[PDB]
Amino acid sequence: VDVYGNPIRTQQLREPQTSRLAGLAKEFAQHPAKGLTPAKLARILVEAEQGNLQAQAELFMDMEERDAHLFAEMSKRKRAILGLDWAVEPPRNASAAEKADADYLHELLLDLEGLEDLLLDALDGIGHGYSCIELEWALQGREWMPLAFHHRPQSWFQLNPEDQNELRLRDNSPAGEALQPFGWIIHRPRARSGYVARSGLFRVLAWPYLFRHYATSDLAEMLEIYGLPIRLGKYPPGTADEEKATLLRAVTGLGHAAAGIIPETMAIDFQQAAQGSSDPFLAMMRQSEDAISKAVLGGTLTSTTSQSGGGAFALGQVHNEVRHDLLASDARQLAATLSRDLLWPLLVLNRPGSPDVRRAPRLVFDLREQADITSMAQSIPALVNVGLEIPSAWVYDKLGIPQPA
Amino acid sequence: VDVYGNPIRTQQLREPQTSRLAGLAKEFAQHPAKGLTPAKLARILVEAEQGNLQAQAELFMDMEERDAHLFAEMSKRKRAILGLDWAVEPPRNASAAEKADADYLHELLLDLEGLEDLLLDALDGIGHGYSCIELEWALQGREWMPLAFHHRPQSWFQLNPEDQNELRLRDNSPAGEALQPFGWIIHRPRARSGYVARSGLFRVLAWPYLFRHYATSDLAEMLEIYGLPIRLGKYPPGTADEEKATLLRAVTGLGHAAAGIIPETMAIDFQQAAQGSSDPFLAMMRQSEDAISKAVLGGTLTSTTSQSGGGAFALGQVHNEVRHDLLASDARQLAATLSRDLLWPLLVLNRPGSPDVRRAPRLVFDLREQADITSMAQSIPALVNVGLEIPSAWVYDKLGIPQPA
Amino acid sequence: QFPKLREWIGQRVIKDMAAQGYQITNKLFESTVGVKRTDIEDDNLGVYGPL
Repeated sequence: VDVYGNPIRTQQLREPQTSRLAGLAKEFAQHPAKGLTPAKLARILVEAEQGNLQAQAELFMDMEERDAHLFAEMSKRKRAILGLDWAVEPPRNASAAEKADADYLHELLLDLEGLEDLLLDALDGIGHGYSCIELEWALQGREWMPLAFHHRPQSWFQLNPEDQNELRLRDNSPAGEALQPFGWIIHRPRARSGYVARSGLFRVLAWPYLFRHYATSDLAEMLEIYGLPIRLGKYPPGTADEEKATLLRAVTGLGHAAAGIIPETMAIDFQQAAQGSSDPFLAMMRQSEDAISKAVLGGTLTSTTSQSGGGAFALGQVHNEVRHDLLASDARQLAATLSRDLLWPLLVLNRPGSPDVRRAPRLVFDLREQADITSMAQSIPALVNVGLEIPSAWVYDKLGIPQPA
Repeated sequence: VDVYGNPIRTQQLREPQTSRLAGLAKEFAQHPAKGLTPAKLARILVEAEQGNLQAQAELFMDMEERDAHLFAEMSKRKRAILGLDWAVEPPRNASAAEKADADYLHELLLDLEGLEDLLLDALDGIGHGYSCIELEWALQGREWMPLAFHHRPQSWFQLNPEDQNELRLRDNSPAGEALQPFGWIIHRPRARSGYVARSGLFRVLAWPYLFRHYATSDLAEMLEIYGLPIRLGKYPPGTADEEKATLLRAVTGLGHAAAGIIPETMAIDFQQAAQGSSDPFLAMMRQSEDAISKAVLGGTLTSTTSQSGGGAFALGQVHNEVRHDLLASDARQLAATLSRDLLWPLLVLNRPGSPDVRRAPRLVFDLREQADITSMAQSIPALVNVGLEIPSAWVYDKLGIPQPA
Repeated sequence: QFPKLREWIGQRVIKDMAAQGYQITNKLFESTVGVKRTDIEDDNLGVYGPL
């Protein structure tokens, strides 16, 4: 069975759950970001709270695509995880059989192509609040294998009417369809405590995005109007339609044309077009960008930048507060999700027996922080000459150097 | 029994208390932050003081979601705790049986999945003033286990009419329902001395949030109006309705249109639209953000930033004042809550006998601060050559290096 | 929906497509019961409260 105890039947693993839903694969995103107003955004969020996640997912995708600063921040945050070395470790004080199981799982993950793509797809749940990856199960004789990992759009799911924390497929029915066991890797990182609909970071970031969009569009319009002044022509009674058209064309082309002549009975008045500055717009854009930076990566390095300054402890100063905390949180949550969803089916299908769930191997990301070799290498000799018996295992582990074999 | 002495009956542990309240699970948040005015906020707070916590909880959730700066500060504060290593220690001068009990509890917590989620859910009480997590109890033979931890919204509870410090479930009755023993982990951090309703940090942070919201909305409106000037057209007596509509459309499109012509009998006056600056709005936003930073994380590193500057003692300078105090306070309160709520039921159900409550093991968070290895390693040799017999236990404990085994 | 793919002889007819927009409003529904406050507490069998 799975970790949650639901019965597992190997018959349903031959075909993906969504195969019998050919309607989903033919859908196109509705792009709800175009022509978006604060009222529309509020309605979208409220409806999403009630189980209509399609519009929210499409809006989040558009928001990711249309904002360069937000996209850069999210990409940097995800690439931070994608570059971490990982390993599979056996449970606490594991036995020989458990160690062998962990070693076999580690070897299987090393030789499993598409792991990086799986991690990238799973990390989308950081912003979207939940990411679902469908599994393709195949048999190369007697051992089950994940053939491929398919990322399904968040717009394909909904909320259970009887449960606000349980996701279901959109199968044209009011209650949707329950997710098949062992058929998905659902990643639901928890930045804030609440239901799944409210758990996305883009829900926090939506309003600054709209503020920045409005400011940028208004600035573009004002830059378009800038330049020549608006000038209005006046004509006396008894001016025919042809003369009216001639005066109109003359006024229209007068800005580009340096000189022109009109009868003394006519008049042209040059009125202010748009006089001001870009200061308000740019102030709003900077405020929104700082808010986005703080919300995504913390207000110590991105928005209120940590500035330059090297040194042996500079790495620690830059990392440990804020950056290390965020990195560790994301890595630990991703590792927990993976150990729950991918490691367990492999252990319970590819190996004999029914090992207890509490003793399953856990995937661990390498969060080791580079320690100053020079300072500590200076420090050891004094301590050892004093008489302290420092274990070599601690040194080898903390320095990153492996133990002799 | 529990720590408070209330009789404990194992019959009620088979089902959650809220299972017989299927009405609660079908509710949706009312979103009281939309269209919020200072009078409405004052009424919400006053009503919450009197036992109506639903509106206050929903307002706090909206406040958390809609403010990026506040959300970033709270997330950083909580992630600070989530990254701390923890251990279970036996009581003062504990005996062999007590040491065995503590070791078994430590092993059980290590192998208990969902601990990080439990800590995150409990830390919500920092801002909300109280967090309730429901327990699922199951028997794997002869030993009780927490199957899962469920975080219930603060909107599901109320105040006892006869007691302002005791929370109760909303069961449609005036007096609510008393909380089941051993069925919840209630975390109520105490930033300020008072009743539970007034104990939330969001109660302090509400007013700066409203100030910032008003300033941002006003700035957005003023940016919308900025650009072209308002221009008013005037027409003489004897202008028909069709000519009036033509003049109105001409005036409406005149700002975008560089040129236009009107009869000499008409007139168009270009009046100031909105002339000023973003300085007042931005000043208010900065004031509110500084207030929020000071209230959440202290006015030494976040609002009045500590600036750069490394060194061996830089860690101490940044941490010990403000940051270390807040970290230690939060960690100690969370550890006390956990030791009270989760450790005790495990000890009194999973082990024989009736150990005295005063001798229960206590969960301890690792608050050890990194000490300068180089300076102290320089220092020891002089002291030891002088003749001082410094214990090795103090060195091993303070450096973080473990004693040889 | 598109017109059926027809035969080609000398030139192509640039056909068009219809639209059948459907309008329907919303209605509001409610059901409420008035009860005495004192009565819900004045019970011992746990009834008149779940109602």
